[PDB]
Amino acid sequence: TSALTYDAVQVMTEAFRNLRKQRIEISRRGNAGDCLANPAVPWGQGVEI
Amino acid sequence: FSTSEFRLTPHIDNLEVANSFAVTNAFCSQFSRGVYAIFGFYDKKSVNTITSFCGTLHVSFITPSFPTDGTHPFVIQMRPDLKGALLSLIEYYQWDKFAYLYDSDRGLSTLQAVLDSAAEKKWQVTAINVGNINNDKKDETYRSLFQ
Amino acid sequence: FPNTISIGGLFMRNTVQEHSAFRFAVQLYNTNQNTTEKPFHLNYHVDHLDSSNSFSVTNAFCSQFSRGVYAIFGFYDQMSMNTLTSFCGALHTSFVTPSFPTDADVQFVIQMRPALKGAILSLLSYYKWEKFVYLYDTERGFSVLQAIMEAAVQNNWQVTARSVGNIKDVQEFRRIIEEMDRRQEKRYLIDCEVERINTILEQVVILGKHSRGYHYMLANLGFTDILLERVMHGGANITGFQIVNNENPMVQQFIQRWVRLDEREFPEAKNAPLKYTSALTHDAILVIAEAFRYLRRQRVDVSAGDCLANPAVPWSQGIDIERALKMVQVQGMTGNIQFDTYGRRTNYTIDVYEMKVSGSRKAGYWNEYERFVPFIVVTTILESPYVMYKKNHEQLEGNERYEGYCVDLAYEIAKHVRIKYKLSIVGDGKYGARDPETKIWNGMVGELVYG
Ligand SMILES: *[C@@H]1O[C@H](CO)[C@@H](O[C@@H]2O[C@H](CO)[C@@H](O[C@@H]3O[C@H](CO)[C@@H](O)[C@H](O)[C@@H]3O)[C@H](O)[C@H]2NC(C)=O)[C@H](O)[C@H]1NC(C)=O
Ligand SMILES: *[C@@H]1O[C@H](CO)[C@@H](O[C@@H]2O[C@H](CO)[C@@H](O[C@@H]3O[C@H](CO)[C@@H](O)[C@H](O)[C@@H]3O)[C@H](O)[C@H]2NC(C)=O)[C@H](O)[C@H]1NC(C)=O
Ligand SMILES: *[C@@H]1O[C@H](CO)[C@@H](O[C@@H]2O[C@H](CO)[C@@H](O[C@@H]3O[C@H](CO)[C@@H](O)[C@H](O)[C@@H]3O)[C@H](O)[C@H]2NC(C)=O)[C@H](O)[C@H]1NC(C)=O
Repeated sequence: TSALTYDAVQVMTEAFRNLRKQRIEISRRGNAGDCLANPAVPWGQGVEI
Repeated sequence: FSTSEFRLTPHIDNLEVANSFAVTNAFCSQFSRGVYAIFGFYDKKSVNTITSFCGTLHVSFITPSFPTDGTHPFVIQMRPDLKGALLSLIEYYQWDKFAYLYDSDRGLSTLQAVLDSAAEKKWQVTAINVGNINNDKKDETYRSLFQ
Repeated sequence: FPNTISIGGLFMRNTVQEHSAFRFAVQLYNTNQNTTEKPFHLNYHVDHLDSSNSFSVTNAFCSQFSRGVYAIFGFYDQMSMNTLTSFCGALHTSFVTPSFPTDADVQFVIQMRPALKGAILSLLSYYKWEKFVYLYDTERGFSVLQAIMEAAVQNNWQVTARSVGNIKDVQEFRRIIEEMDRRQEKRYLIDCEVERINTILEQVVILGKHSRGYHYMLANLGFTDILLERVMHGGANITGFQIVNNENPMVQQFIQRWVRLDEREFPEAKNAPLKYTSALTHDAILVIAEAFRYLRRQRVDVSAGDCLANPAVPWSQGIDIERALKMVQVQGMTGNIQFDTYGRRTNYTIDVYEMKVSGSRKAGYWNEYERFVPFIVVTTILESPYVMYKKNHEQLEGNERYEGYCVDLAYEIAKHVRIKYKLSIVGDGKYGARDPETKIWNGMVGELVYG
């Protein structure tokens, strides 16, 4: 499990570097809202992630 | 794995994993911070909470835990399948009657897989759960088990 | 003391008749016209669950908690089991349910549907089965599967199991039945849903030649809803399970009060038989009524906020309400109703019906304390001078067509016994043999072995 954690950190770093190399700006702030929003509308830029 | 183009910021939450209420609290605390991805574990019983709250809100979840039974969106997993390798090992060893001491804390997918392939290959599985035995009297129960 | 008791209703898909029985039980409780058994007024709020996911269940539970209730009657599946048990054990909210019993031992969960594995293992020990087939899904718990596995370990049984919960094509069911025919299996135990049991029985009827000489133990409480009419016309017997006794006069009074309802205010009430889940709903309403009457008689207090507060700080009175839901001893539609310290059923009775070729009967009842308490072809071959046909053999009928040594021998055996017989002829013309490959006896030997 520790080795899979060490590999998953590399996977997340490579994916965020691919976002940084594809010039895709998804930057926002800490205003995602309540987790129990009704209806909780999604944000589309996670679908690319 | 620190880079030059950016910098990650992990929000570490050391809570329980079997109680889904604390999992929901930690998930909503991470969601109130406005995060893009969540790394974490999940228990065998609290897999549905993780898959529901990560497929509905479309937030990706990377995990080293056991593989699920089904295709849930936004669930990236690090542990590969164990059932196919185990069936390949038995078919390489050419078995027909064996015992299977399993634990009930990572689901029962491997048990269903080995029972289906054992009945398809005409085998004799003596499958016994061991997870329901407490830590206080786990010496005479194991003696009766191996008897 | 309220004088205002509002409860919550969690209804998933396929909960129409259960919602109607819930509303009708609330209507029966509110229209008692007596100051003793009706000491207050009962209110309720209904949230219909669209999906089985934990997100909608969590939203409905937080809506019921922010509304302010004292008890929540609801349903759950595999996808919403741990969510409801965790949110109801963390916030100390008592949760009543007629759904499948959970595997683990938890708190604040009052289960109306009793456990089934004790009666199943008792009927397995009574029928002396040691080699059988076990079809199962996952949608009603894993306690029955683990019980069957443990009993096969202890009693040295041969269980051929199939997880059929993910199968949608009926050709897989057909090849599983053909494979069990190739293993010469005659005994089946199906722990599945009602629609899946109906699908498997339709595949038995359409595939055919799977009725006479077979026994299908249907380990499910929806025995009134299983379409088994075409199975009964082939010669198969079925061991079923019911917890709703029609000889109970409270049940038939509920039927007489149930069939006179309108379709507009109570759908699925006249055009469908009464499911066991609706009777469990009515018995749950009776248990909740007895619990709040006991809370009023003992002067115990029952008297908002966020469901995700950090920390939670639950209101401590509901544990006593949990105690009030763990000491109810009543007589409802399923008979005696009590509860243990985990909210499981005890002191109850499961009715077992056998439907053989002679017809249907109540073969006995099950109790967890004591036990399940229950309550001529003659063949030959044409050989001279043993069996020969007559000259004008077409001019007669019956056993008089044949003649010879063994015919007179059979007549003397019937004279010294006094039982009527029937002279039959073996079709394949073989005497008796066993192939080394198929291990199947043929001829008259195969006629005697295979019945
Ligand atoms: C209202 O509903 C109940 C339905 O039974 C009735 O209240 C009952 O009142 C009796 C009076 O003592 C309670 O004791 C019973 O007495 C009878 C006759 O002595 C006895 O045979 C019983 O074994 C019992 O001791 C009884 O517990 C009580 N029932 C309940 C459920 O509380 C009452 O008749 C109804 N009508 C009115 C106008 O109150
Ligand atoms: C119906 O289900 C039962 C299992 O519940 C099947 O098993 C048993 O089959 C035998 C053969 O007819 C019957 O019992 C036997 O009775 C004789 C005396 O006549 C006795 O010497 C034997 O030891 C045996 O008990 C009976 O049908 C049944 N046994 C009991 C206790 O019910 C049966 O085969 C199934 N029927 C069909 C058509 O598949
Ligand atoms: C626990 O389960 C047992 C089944 O093993 C059941 O016990 C039965 O409870 C009823 C209700 O009280 C008893 O009926 C009454 O018994 C008294 C004698 O104490 C008698 O005077 C009454 O006229 C009435 O018949 C019954 O005897 C008793 N036992 C059996 C074998 O049926 C019941 O389901 C649970 N017991 C309790 C106390 O809830």
